[PDB]
Amino acid sequence: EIVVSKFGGTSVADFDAMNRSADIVLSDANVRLVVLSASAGITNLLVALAEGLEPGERFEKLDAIRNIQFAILERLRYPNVIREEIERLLENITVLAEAAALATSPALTDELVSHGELMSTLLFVEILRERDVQAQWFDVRKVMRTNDRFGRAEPDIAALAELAALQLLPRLNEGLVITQGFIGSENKGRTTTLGRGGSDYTAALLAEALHASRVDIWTDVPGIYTTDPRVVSAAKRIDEIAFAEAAEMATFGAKVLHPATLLPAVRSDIPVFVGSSKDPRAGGTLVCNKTENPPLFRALALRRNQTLLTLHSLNMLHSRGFLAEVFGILARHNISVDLITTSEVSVALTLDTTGSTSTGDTLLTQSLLMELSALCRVEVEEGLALVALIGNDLSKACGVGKEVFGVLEPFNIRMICYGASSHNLCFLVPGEDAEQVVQKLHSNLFE
Amino acid sequence: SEIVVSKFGGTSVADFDAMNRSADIVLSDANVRLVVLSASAGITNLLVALAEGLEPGERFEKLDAIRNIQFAILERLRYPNVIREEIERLLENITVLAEAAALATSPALTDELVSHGELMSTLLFVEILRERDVQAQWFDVRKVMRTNDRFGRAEPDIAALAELAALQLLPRLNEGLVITQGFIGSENKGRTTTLGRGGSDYTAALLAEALHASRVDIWTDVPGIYTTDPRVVSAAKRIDEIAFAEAAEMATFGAKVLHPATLLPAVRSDIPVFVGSSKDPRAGGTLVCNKTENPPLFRALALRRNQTLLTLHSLNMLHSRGFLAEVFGILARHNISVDLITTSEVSVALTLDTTGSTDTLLTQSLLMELSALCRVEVEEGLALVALIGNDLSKACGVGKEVFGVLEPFNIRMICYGASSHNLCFLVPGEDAEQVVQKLHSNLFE
Ligand SMILES: N[C@@H](CCCC[NH3+])C(=O)O
Ligand SMILES: N[C@@H](CCCC[NH3+])C(=O)O
Ligand SMILES: N[C@@H](CC(=O)O)C(=O)O
Repeated sequence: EIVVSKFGGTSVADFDAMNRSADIVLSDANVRLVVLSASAGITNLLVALAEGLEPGERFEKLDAIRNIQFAILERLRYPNVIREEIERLLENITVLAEAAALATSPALTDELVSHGELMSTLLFVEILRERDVQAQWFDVRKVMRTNDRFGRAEPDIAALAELAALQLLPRLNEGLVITQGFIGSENKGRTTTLGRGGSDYTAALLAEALHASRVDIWTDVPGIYTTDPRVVSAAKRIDEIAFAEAAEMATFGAKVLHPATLLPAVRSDIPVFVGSSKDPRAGGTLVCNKTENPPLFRALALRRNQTLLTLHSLNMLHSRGFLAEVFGILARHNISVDLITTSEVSVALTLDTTGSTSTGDTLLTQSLLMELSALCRVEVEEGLALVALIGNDLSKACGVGKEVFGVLEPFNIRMICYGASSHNLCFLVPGEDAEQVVQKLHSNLFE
Repeated sequence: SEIVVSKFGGTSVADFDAMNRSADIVLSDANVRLVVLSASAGITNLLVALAEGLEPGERFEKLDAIRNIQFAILERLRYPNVIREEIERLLENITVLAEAAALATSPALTDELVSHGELMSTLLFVEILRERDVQAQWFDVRKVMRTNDRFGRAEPDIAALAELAALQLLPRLNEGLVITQGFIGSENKGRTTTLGRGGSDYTAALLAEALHASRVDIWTDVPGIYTTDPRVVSAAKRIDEIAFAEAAEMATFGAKVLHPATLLPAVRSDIPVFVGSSKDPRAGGTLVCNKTENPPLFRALALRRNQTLLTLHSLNMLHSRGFLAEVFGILARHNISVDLITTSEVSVALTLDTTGSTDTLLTQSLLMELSALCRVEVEEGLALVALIGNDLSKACGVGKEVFGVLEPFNIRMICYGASSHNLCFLVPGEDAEQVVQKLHSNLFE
């Protein structure tokens, strides 16, 4: 009967926040394992340093990190002892940072970055202790065995499960355990990280390893609703959603956590509750491997202001590699493609704003357009809104009738994507229409 | 401006009888004064084979093959010796270039080699006509088809062509009928060069564009475009005029007929491209025009049966960059052309372009490389059904006027939004016919 709880950077951004999170932990007596990320902001400063910065900039980042740590220390009733550990860690970072300025590598990047999670974990244990709450510190690296793919270490499930039993379970029996997420260690001892989503990933991995009954992921959203309540107030809360559906949930990956991270939990049938740390009472949503009787339609997603790139060229006809090159170009220009539809001599795609760097004002630079125009007539359309129906049995080898199609009859559709998934059916409409479409589509499918 | 250009592909000049049948079509219209020809059927391939460099043994089996085709036509002539030595001469040249190839190869050498195919057929065709007391002269396109040095895919210099055409081609056309080669050209430095697949059709267009031709006739193996495949819905009517933009989006136009890219010079210069059948000129054809009058919401529906649907699933493509870049890379490397593509959040489904690929397209080798980063699922026997038309898409979207059309059917995949002229989807084979027949009935019949 072990529950694992995970908190992201904001939940542990500072003193006040950490208490707030403690409040939530203590709330449930079954949570005995807590996985934390680095205090908000920290990981980024650490990565900036790991790149190697000249002394000046190097310390602006360093001090930044310090300021964050002490803002939490100072509020403790006995900052003395703790301050020591942090001071020690902070100095270590300063040196490694000096090193980075001379020699860099993914491996060194990991050891550096990892300190972020070590500090917050240490501090969080003090906050709880300061509440006459028995809680100990634990180094996940004692259990999180990964390969040496520094930056994106692959967890060794078997090892993890074993080591977890040898060192983690015993401590959990003594009581509450507070540990880091996102980090791990390779066989040869070097520190490693698990890439974006790491902490969420960890909470699942540890959960899988300890046959936990459930895993709570505290985010900035009360869970998923049938639709954006800001659009249709009648929007009801979805209690249980299937993994397969959640993954296809647009506003889930974007506004919530990444589906890949929960895989260890789902594959081991351990419910993942997704709630909001800024409002625990509101309840949340359970992401399960399978749900009792899955509805034909489970929810409508809305992603507004999507840019439609249409690529036209008689030369793609019967040619090999035209797209191989176009997407190559797109990748090189730091862009993630979301939707894609094709005609005989033309292809239209939308930019994935979430997986594309916000470095600038517009994703489509004349640089990219020139590279593209070089092999097709580029036409652009912005202000389109993506509307998506997440559900079940929306597609079958024998096709699907109007049961699934008639739903989109009353609207002017500019693009349709259907067939890829039996859980998703999305299309594009002009922004102006976006809300009426959603409101009407919801009314007849859920209201 | 009453200059009409006519082009005939390899089949139309495959042998003697064929060439005469083509001539019959030429003389059919008194306005055709320029005739663009491909090499006789088979030849171009043997030439390419040779250009690769073959050991003496195989090198001559292809060599001899080429010869046998040329003489099959020579022997049927009344006064053969009037051109026997020219062929003989060209054939010898080929034999040595071929020996050379076996030692040193390059696109450049490959063009000079293959070009001989068109040189021969054109020379023979001219004798067929003269043997008919028909005044017709031979002309080397290369005196006017100026291109860059991109051997294998030379880019025509329109300006140059337009100029040179006036200086050397127009003058000859005035004297009477002119028979010239297609697919080949020459670069500034004099080297022979080719225009890539479709070349002959491409030439017919460029020459037409350069001579302000009133029309261009491309004789193929189909009597033109119909509302649907006649073998599916007999009520299928023949389409007189089709807009280029529409034609390009016709699945079966590119497949059977010819490639849209090739007609570009014609369309951009508003020169109607008549597409008919050489195996039956009576049946009439279709006019591919830049624009037409009262373009219909629906112009026709196409059917491409037995398509293979490849579905790629992987939670890791979500928010990742380059997932597709790699997938398509792999696909290219394995000589596969992707036709249709549709996406969901964590999966992508595409169909293989049977025409631009080529025992089985999906080898365990490719599936291995692909499985490496996603769950591959395969479905074959699907039929592509496409609606070709106009205004099928707009910035503000389209209502049920265009959608209601496919309500009555069980659809397995839909692609819409890329083009305002096309709307296609997939359905299982079994359904294919009924779908087409019913769709046809309420849209055309
Ligand atoms: N974003 C991925 C493709 C995702 C396709 C499915 N929506 C890429 O840029 O390669
Ligand atoms: N056949 C091209 C893409 C064309 C897509 C639209 N018909 C390729 O596989 O690179
Ligand atoms: N801290 C890691 C993992 C996580 O936040 O879940 C990251 O920045 O991606």
